[PDB]
Amino acid sequence: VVLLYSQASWDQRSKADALVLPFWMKNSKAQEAAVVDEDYKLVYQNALSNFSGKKGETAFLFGNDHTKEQKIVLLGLGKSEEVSGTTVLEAYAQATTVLRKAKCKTVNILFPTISQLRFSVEEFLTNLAAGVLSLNYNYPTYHKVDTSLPFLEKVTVIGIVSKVGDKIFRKEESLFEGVYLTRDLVNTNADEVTPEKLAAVAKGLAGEFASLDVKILDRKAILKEKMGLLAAVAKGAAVEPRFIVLDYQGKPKSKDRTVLIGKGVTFDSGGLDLKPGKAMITMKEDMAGAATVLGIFSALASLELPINVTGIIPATENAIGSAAYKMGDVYVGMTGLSVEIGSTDAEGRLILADAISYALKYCNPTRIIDFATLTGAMVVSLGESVAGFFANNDVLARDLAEASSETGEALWRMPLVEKYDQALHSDIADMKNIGSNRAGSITAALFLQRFLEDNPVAWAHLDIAGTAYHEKEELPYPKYATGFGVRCLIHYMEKFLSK
Ligand SMILES: CC(C)C[C@H](N)C(=O)O
Ligand SMILES: [Cl-]
Ligand SMILES: [Cl-]
Ligand code: NA
Ligand code: NA
Ligand code: NA
Ligand code: NA
Ligand SMILES: [Zn+2]
Ligand SMILES: [Zn+2]
Repeated sequence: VVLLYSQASWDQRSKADALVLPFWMKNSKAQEAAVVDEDYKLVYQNALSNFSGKKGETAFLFGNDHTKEQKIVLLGLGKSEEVSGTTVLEAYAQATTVLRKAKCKTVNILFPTISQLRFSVEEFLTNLAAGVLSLNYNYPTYHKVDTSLPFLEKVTVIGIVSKVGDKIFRKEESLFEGVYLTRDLVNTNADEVTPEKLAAVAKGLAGEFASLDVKILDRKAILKEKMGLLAAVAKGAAVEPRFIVLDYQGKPKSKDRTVLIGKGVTFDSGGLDLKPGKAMITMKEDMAGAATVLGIFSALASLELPINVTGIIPATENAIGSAAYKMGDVYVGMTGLSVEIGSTDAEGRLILADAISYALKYCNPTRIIDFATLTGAMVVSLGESVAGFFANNDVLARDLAEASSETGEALWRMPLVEKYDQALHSDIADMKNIGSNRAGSITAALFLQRFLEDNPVAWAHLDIAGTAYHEKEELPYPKYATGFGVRCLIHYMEKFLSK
């Protein structure tokens, strides 16, 4: 688990497989960002003609008898006056991939000189650490013979004092243990990550942390609470649903309580409104909202933030079969709101609705933040690298946007358009579960908002349908499950709730 170390002296550093040298780009030419031993400079002179120091650019070369490390990566950081946290995070993520592909296990990273820049050492180190940790991850693999890329085992940052660097490193490492859990849960087979498995994961977290308690509802208990929207989605499933409540009481004397809700559809066939095969292929990802809540709670308990947080995960497959809930029928949530089914493939908002009602009935929330791979319309709206979110509270939205900016997990607020609430109109129910216009992400958000039933709680909804899972690898995330949102929300809670 411990990966990153600080080392003050360049001269007293230990041998490592690789050395990462930082460069700026100055007038389209590579420019050393730190003081480099002139013997090392001669070694990579050959490589400078095709390396200009553009951000994330790398050049790989071998050392010689005059260098300690026998592999050398030149890493571009871009223009020095334009250096940013996302630039640093993405550059060291890129270097991590290069190092691992070169089969390196130990790395020395020379820290640049940034004293002349308004960019702080703390911010640089935080993003260096996050970029390395993000791409030092392996998604699960099942090959008959293990084929996975080797991990980096030790990464030493040269030129910083242990006091400043190590506190940052250990914090990011504990946070990324939660990120990795999220990624593992999303990546793993849907036949393995069932609703029961999600409950077992939550029970294991509660077992591990004295600060965490858990409550698990099976199908019978879901029906006893009258959560008929979750029960309807689960009706046809061949595995039993679960409703999972995690409680972290880090500030028992405060009434301030954050409720996190994660959509846990462990496989989404679409139901009777069956998805086309090519649309169904990745649908083990449809529980990424739930996995995000679990990963946040892992980091929350490890970091021991002094705040109160409750996690709520409705979990079920959305199956097709003889007992599947019906197109055109009306189902009723636990407070009596009725929902006419326009599409069984709009099932996530149903189970979130009962979870929201549950939160308001039992958890006295100050704010509710939900996470869901909710709509295809969101991927059309904002693509795979920016997640849209909705919020009924401008402070909450501004805070989440600031946390997004500072962690590099890109969010973009979208509007809760009042004119589109009528798009959910039903003649026979409080609402339909799909809107009559084309703005599917907005009407899905407006649907969730109904379940606040005019309670004044602050609420934000993150539609991670695009960012949760990448079929094409894109910085700063691995291929497939990204873990998007875990880092952003831990930073939000630490910065805006815990002080
Ligand atoms: C026009 C499209 C929505 C058609 C789709 N196959 C459906 O009937 O649900
Ligand atoms: Cl169809
Ligand atoms: Cl708030
Ligand atoms: Na680990
Ligand atoms: Na516990
Ligand atoms: Na359809
Ligand atoms: Na995606
Ligand atoms: Zn669906
Ligand atoms: Zn779904």
